[PDB]
Amino acid sequence: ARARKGALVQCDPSIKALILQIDAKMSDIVLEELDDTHLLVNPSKVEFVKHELNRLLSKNIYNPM
Amino acid sequence: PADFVPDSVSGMFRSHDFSYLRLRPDHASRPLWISPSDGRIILESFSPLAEQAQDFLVTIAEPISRPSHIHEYKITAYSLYAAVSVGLETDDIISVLDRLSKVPVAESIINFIKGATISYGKVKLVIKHNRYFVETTQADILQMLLNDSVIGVHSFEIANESVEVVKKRCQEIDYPVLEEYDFRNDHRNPDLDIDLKPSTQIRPYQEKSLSKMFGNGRARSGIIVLPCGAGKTLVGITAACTIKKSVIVLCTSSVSVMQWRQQFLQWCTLQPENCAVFTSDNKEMFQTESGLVVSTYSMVANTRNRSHDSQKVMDFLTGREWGFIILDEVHVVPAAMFRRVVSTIAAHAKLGLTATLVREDDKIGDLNFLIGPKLYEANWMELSQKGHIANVQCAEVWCPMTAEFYQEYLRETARKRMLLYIMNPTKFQACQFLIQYHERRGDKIIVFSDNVYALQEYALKMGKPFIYGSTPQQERMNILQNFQYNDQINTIFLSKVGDTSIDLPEATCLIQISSHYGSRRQEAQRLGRILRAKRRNDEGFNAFFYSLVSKDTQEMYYSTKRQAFLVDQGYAFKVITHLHGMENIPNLAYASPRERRELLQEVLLKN
Amino acid sequence: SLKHSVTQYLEEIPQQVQNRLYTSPATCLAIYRILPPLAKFFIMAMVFNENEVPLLDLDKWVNSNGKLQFQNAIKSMKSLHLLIPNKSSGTLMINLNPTFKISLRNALTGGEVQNSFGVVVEENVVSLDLLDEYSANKWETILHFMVGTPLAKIPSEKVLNLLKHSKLMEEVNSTGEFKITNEGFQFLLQEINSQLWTLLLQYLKMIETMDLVDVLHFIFMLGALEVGKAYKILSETQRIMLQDMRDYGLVFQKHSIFYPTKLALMLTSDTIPDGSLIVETNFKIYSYSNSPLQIAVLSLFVHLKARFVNMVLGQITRESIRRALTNGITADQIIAYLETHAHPQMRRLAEEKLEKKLELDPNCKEPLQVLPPTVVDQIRLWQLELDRVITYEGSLYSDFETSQEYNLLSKYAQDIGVLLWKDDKKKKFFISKEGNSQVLDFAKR
Amino acid sequence: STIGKTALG
DNA sequence: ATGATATTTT
DNA sequence: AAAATATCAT
Ligand SMILES: Nc1ncnc2c1ncn2[C@@H]1O[C@H](COP(=O)(O)OP(=O)(O)O)[C@@H](O)[C@H]1O
Ligand code: BEF
Ligand SMILES: [Mg+2]
Repeated sequence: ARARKGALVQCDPSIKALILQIDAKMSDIVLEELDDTHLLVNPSKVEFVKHELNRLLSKNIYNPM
Repeated sequence: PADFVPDSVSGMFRSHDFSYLRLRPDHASRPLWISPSDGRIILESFSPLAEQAQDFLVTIAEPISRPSHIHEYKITAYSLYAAVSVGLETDDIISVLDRLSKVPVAESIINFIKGATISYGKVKLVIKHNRYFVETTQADILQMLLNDSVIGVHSFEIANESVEVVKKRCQEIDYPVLEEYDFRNDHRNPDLDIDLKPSTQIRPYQEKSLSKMFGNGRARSGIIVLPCGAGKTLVGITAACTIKKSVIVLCTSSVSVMQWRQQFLQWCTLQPENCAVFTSDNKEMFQTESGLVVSTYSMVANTRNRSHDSQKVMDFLTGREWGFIILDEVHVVPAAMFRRVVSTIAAHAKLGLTATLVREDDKIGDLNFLIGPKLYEANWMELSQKGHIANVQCAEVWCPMTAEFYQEYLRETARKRMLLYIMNPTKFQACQFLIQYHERRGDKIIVFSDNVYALQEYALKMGKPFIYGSTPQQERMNILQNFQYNDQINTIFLSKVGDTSIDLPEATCLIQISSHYGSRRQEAQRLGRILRAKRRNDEGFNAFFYSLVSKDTQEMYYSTKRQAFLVDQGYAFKVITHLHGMENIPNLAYASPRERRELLQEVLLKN
Repeated sequence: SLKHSVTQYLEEIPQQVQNRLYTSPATCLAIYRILPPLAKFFIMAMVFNENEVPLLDLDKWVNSNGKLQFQNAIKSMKSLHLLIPNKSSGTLMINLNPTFKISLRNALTGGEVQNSFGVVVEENVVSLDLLDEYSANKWETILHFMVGTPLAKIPSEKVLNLLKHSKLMEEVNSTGEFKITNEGFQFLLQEINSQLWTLLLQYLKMIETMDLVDVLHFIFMLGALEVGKAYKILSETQRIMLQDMRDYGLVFQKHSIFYPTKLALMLTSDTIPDGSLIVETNFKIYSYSNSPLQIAVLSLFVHLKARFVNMVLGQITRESIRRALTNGITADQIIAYLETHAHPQMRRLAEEKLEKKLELDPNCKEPLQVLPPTVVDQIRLWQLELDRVITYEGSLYSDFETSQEYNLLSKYAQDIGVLLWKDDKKKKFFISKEGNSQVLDFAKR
Repeated sequence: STIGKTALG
């Protein structure tokens, strides 16, 4: 019996790797790796990683002007 | 802009609001909108007066985007220069544009066309025995030109090497240089007797394109842009025949040089006595009084080291004065060294023929003062409807990258990054499935791959042939001929060598597992390889063009940037996230996790 | 939808309130027109007969084929309490509501109506010049504020408060601004008649203690009045609500006399095209809309580039669709707006493609598509990008002494639909924050 | 148009 | 400015 | 089979 507050993140394999890389840069982002398709992240950093993900993928999109 | 109330939502348009001008009473008839500030033109192709409007706008404007219904044109100084060149004046242009405009032409636009429509014919350049004389009938204007230190009835001989310098300078000064050659008048240069064979017939658009070059009855230099498979070879052959002078052809590749030789023979009356090919395979030169000489850019452009045997032929090329010169694949002329071909060879009329007038750098515009203005252009969609170029249903398959593969992608460096997604196991399965599915339909498939290592790896696994630089000329020709006329060999891989300037009607489908960096030229050229399929007039036929990419990788960024030219011309790309029937395939490469790991180690060992 | 949405609202009204509502003949006529066509047939027959009629006879009136329609008609009448059933002597008799019957009869024939329809003053005003312009300006102003585009004039405080309380066009104080939600865009798509009732119904719900019956009577009466022909100013609550309608543009007052507006007539019932646009495979948009509203609404999810008097041209970009989706608009709405306003040329070209496809293989039939497939697919894919990563708020439970306890907790969480993830091998499971309290309470017990 | 179908692999 | 790929020559 | 010069993209 132990409750740990956190945020559940379900995503595709590619997004999971990006989240882990972000956690490597900042160890306080992700809390646990629940599964290859599920991760536990600190609620305070949920927005940061959410915004960060949309920035990293921006490199893969060709913005016209 | 006077006595006009700004709109409430005018703030949405960043000073581009054009509501001050009032719509004409007969706006339901006029097919053109003219944007004053930007100079853009919006044309309705579904309204009356569409056909002749498109012909007129193309003459006075360079097309930007031509979708099915609304065509977006733009006016530039170079476009105006080309228009005034082909028997036109400001008075005619202004009257027609105002007549076709749904709204009155703004004063700013009127000034832009007016300025560049008067400098047409002040300065002329002619070529005598081997000396270039920049002369003019009048004597006062040239005196002003001569006073300038940059250049160094009046006629004066100018240094052959510095001809390009003055040509650009004339463009810089108000008066641009004109390139016209009255082939009928001069008979001193020996004349080649050649004519089109009785069986041959010129297609409508080919006839129109050649008519613009000879509109005034005298040949003028320029660039003719037709879609791949349109038949630019026949246009060049006809242009050479009418001039009735010595003709020299410069071509991108030796394989295409052979195509020009065969095509020239198949579609004209010329005999072998007057044909000689100055290529790497053989340096045979024609000894007749005059004839056709077909060579390649590398041989002519080379400056430092050329063999004596080639040197003698090169001296032969530079010796006699030529009447016509065809710069096939003129999209590479603006290269650093290939520009010398125009200067070294002295020809009165120079014609460029290419399908994709695209270049990453700003050197594409230089063509206007190296060869001539863009004389004519044709719509890819228009020819497709007429049945001249086979319809293609382009697609962009999305191949997700597996987790094990993806993790290694992030850590690796940029240059090593390319090999991770090009060798994506998911992409490999997609390529196998598409080839198997389209081979069932009895469709020839060409799989381009710029990366040589990936090209070989895919070919060896699939037990299929490949062509690239290491392959000798004899082997490359054998594969091409075999793949055209053998049932068993239905698919062949290729590389950057076959991207441009090769004819092969058999190919109908096409895939690209890997491609060069974002570059619209290669995408269009590869697509054109299957646009001349002989079975294009058959009812309900559609060729295919597949682009395999890896999701979340830099390939997605390049692919979107690599298909911009096709989108502008009209082609539309469809995203295929799921390939139905792939799971049921009994055998799929790298299905087991162990196979994926082994491949990952093998590809990683490369760098 | 008005034929059904208004009916649903009336049904929710209490029976006693409904009986009071039927007092005014004008409301009865409006309520008469909203009932199903078969219900109209039976009601009209019963209006002029002052006697009980058995339900069996009414069933005999209908043919065998139209039995389903009869079932719907009787259910609708019973729901609104129009038909009062009586069981006696083993017979089920049905009679019309005396209040509704008398009021409806008075409306049809010449009789006392207690001036429900109002009184004419014989002072007509040109509609094409003032009333139509006034109606358009008021509706134009309110809609502009809803779309979010800047506009100097501001809607009245009362209407502004209603929108704030209303679900559509959600406003956030923290952001300090007002934004359009999914409901707001749906309101824009809906026609003028649907939009008018959409606001009117919300106002009826908001009003508390202005009597509800008085407001409903005026609204139904407003439909009866024809454009122009001012009527003399009627309860006190009606007067204040009349002023509110004036702010909405439904009614025009010269300062004394109120002239009914064209929107009032439209409120009674139903009754190249303007606003149509062309979408190319190049993602460009050209809309032949000169109305200021059409440009503003299009700008919500389109990156405008230039404009002429005749038309406005723009282009769909990742920025435009991303902005609309972030606001709360779904990709389905975006395609729906583009398709409904398709240019005739696109429709003609699409029909030609369908005919050719049918000729090639008539065995397979596919729906007609007006917009190019690629543009639709790209918009849908862009929406999927936003939902690429999904984040949930909750708590994780692990470190269970016995596997049975973990299984029981996991099963309980799944039953109440609050379990987000579980794993028996690790004996861990993550639940939503909403169900955290329930799970904790269950664990304690 | 294939969007919602499972990704190939 | 560098790295791939291609081409020509010895 | 090894050299050397161009071309095309970062
Ligand atoms: N008038 C014509 N009639 C028949 N086939 C033609 C005609 N003109 C061109 N072709 C064919 O078009 C194909 C491609 O021509 P080519 O000149 O190689 O095209 P590109 O414009 O790509 O250089 C060849 O198979 C050629 O025979
Ligand atoms: F444009 Be072609 F294929 F030479
Ligand atoms: Mg060619």
